Amino acid sequence: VFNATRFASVYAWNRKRISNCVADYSVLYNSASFSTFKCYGVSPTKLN
Amino acid sequence: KNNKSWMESEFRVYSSANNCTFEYVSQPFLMDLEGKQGNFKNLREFVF
Repeated sequence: VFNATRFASVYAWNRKRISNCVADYSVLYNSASFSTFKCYGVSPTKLN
Repeated sequence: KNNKSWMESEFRVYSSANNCTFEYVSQPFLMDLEGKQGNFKNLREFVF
């Protein structure tokens, strides 16, 4: 999803529902592969 | 006739589907749909 070939327009933003699987956020938040990252309401560490 | 086949030909289970919130698929296999003569050699009981 983060590296997909194309993304939808800002007005036509796609709404993707994710379920029936597991999420490994360690490789995402802690990889420092993105310029900026922030969370609202809950810290990234607690979300894991 | 010849080339007994015995495989799915037409799909009449449902006409169309628009929104899907869950999906699951098992591993490939082959089930013998060929007809048999005699008594019932198989029994399946399900609880849902």
